[PDB]
Amino acid sequence: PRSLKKGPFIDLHLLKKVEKAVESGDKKPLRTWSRRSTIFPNMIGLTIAVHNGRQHVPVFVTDEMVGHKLGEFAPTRTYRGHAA
Amino acid sequence: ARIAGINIPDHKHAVIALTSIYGVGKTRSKAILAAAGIAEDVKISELSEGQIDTLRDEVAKFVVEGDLRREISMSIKRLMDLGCYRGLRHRRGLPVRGQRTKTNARTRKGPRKPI
Amino acid sequence: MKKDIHPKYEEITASCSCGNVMKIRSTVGHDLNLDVCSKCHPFFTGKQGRVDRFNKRFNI
Amino acid sequence: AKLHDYYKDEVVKKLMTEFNYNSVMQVPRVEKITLNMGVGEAIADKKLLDNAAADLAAISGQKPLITKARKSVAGFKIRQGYPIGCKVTLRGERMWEFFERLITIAVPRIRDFRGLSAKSFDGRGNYSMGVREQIIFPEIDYDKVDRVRGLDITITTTAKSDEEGRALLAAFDFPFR
RNA sequence: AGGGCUACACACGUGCUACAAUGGCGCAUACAAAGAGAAGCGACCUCGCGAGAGCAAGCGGACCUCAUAAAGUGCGUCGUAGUCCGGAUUGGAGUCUGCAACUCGACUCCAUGAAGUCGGAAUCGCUAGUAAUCGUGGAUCAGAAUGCCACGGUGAAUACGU
RNA sequence: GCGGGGUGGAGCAGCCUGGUAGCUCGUCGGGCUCAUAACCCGAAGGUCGUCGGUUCAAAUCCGGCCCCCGCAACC
RNA sequence: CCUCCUAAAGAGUAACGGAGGAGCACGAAGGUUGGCUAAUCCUGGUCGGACAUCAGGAGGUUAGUGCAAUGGCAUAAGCCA
Ligand SMILES: [Mg+2]
Ligand SMILES: [Mg+2]
Ligand SMILES: [Mg+2]
Ligand SMILES: [Mg+2]
Ligand SMILES: [Mg+2]
Ligand SMILES: [Mg+2]
Ligand SMILES: [Mg+2]
Ligand SMILES: [Mg+2]
Ligand SMILES: [Mg+2]
Ligand SMILES: [Mg+2]
Ligand SMILES: [Mg+2]
Ligand SMILES: [Mg+2]
Ligand SMILES: [Mg+2]
Ligand SMILES: [Mg+2]
Ligand SMILES: [Mg+2]
Ligand SMILES: [Mg+2]
Ligand SMILES: [Mg+2]
Ligand SMILES: [Zn+2]
Repeated sequence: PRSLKKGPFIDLHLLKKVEKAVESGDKKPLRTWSRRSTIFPNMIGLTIAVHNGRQHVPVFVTDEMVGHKLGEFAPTRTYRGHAA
Repeated sequence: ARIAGINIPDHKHAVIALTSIYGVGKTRSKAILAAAGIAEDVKISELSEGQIDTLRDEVAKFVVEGDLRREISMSIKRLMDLGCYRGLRHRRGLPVRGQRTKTNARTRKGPRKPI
Repeated sequence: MKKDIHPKYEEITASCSCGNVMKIRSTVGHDLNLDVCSKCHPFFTGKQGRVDRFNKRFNI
Repeated sequence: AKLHDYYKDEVVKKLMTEFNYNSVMQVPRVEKITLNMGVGEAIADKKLLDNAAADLAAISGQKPLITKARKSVAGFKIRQGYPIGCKVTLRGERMWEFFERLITIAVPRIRDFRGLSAKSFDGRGNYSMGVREQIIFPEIDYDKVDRVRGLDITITTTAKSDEEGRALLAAFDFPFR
């Protein structure tokens, strides 16, 4: 993982969008591309759309996901099992 | 003989015997026998009950078999329910740390299920 | 009770680590020594996450 | 006679004030403890029932009654008259002396004990439980554990409800969760 | 910009690690060859269990660093067990590279300890400093070797004959 | 009317005497050959035509029936 | 040869009428004395599940009877010694 000495990564556009969305309540989904953003304690309650290559996922942020990256909640590969 | 609610082999050394309280390997074994001052080479056949309960006190300073089992299952349940990539990867009984799944990855997948 | 079939039932000393020394009858024939007891157990006396560790490890 | 005198000296008085019963006769008693063992894998191993019963005597201090199949069953491959288990009925002094050890020595030695369930009163206050390993009792020589067998404990009582049975059983320090 | 070439019922080639005792683990201890380095090799010293961190010398190098060679040796134990074998997988806590380790990085520590107990049909390589085994370095390259390329140490077996 | 048999994809042993499913060819996986066939090594596939009854238990026994069938039908 | 129906409330009563069984078993499965009471489900229970054994409730013969059916059977003729 990212070494602690640097602090948790976050993308500027993501952070400023959640910021001015924080101060304005739970508005529309904040369609994001930065699947590499780490989740922050203030996003609890946010619904943010994340990219899987072609789509955006309606991912409601809970307390329990804090600390992890955003991209772990939008599967990029679609596999419904072999020989279906 | 009875350490952390379980039994340890009476015919083995101390280092080796303590490798059976699920949650302590060799390093923690040397650490117990340092914090308690028993030579690593002695077989617990040759202890006294007081040495044995001192062994119990020094192991009591960690998360062990019941603690470790259920706390681990709690972490994997957090993963299960998070729906994160590790969530899907444990729901799937697939590998979870990005190893190749075109080839063997069999420790997870088990034996072969030919088509 | 019938004779000739039941085990030998007599009283030995179940010694615990805590200083809990109780007399029971038992089919062991020899003394007991215990690691846990009704008054030295974790449960019998009361010995029995992401924002938190975040703030513990990540300062902004 | 330890926990029996504990009943006659503390528990009758506690439950005479909890429920304010008319007389002592209305206070629940612990009337028998039944220890059973299903040894159904003894279809081809008759030595198995007569070894797993050799442990129930050591646990109980008392020779058990080999129990037989009531009916024919092609499901689990048995026949009426085939003995597929063993039980002991404990009463009086030896019941109390078994019960006290069950409290003080036996349940402490269970792998990952988290508190006995309170969901095992059958509507009339009687408590059964499982013991998934015969080495929580020390009378077994752990060096001659020739198999890992369990047993059901059943504790019957004059308690009339689940509530009264969990109460009577709670003036006796049963570790409910 | 993100995602994919890193998927996954399966089948195949190519190698690695083992299944142990001619070996594993603790201790000390010996003899290489070759080769790289300036947006670099980076010692001493201090700090962290460790990967590494800090500050800070030398070197465009038969001078400085890379960089303690492992096998081996001796001492102790293990005493044939799914084991003081095996190290997959998995959880937690980590370091570092680069904007950036979710998909999808490389190493650390702790915990876990899976198959595996010498491999069906078949099939490959080698006639000597060879196979076999044991470590070393280089190119690529911010990081990312069980591959390739290159280097030594030990060191065999057997060849009637066609 | 009397009397048969039905069992993995195909063809048949297993039944009489209730337990303890087989052979041969086929299918799939891998070998061998330049490739195919032959040849070699593994493996998977039937709880027995529907079903009632009796039973400890049914492919086996009985029968309502179902398919395929054979001998009888005369003065 | 046995049981039931036809068979018309005593007995008996036919048809190539409607339905089933027997050609045994048991030295205990006979005698006697003492004792005992089923099916089924429900709740709780280590394994263990629709279904094993344990414990308790509901239920009251829906069980059981060495083998058909009918009549009987608790004072049991059923179950154990
Ligand atoms: Mg990878
Ligand atoms: Mg590719
Ligand atoms: Mg050079
Ligand atoms: Mg390099
Ligand atoms: Mg190992
Ligand atoms: Mg480790
Ligand atoms: Mg194995
Ligand atoms: Mg072995
Ligand atoms: Mg090498
Ligand atoms: Mg690199
Ligand atoms: Mg004519
Ligand atoms: Mg008449
Ligand atoms: Mg008349
Ligand atoms: Mg007449
Ligand atoms: Mg007839
Ligand atoms: Mg009588
Ligand atoms: Mg009689
Ligand atoms: Zn105690």
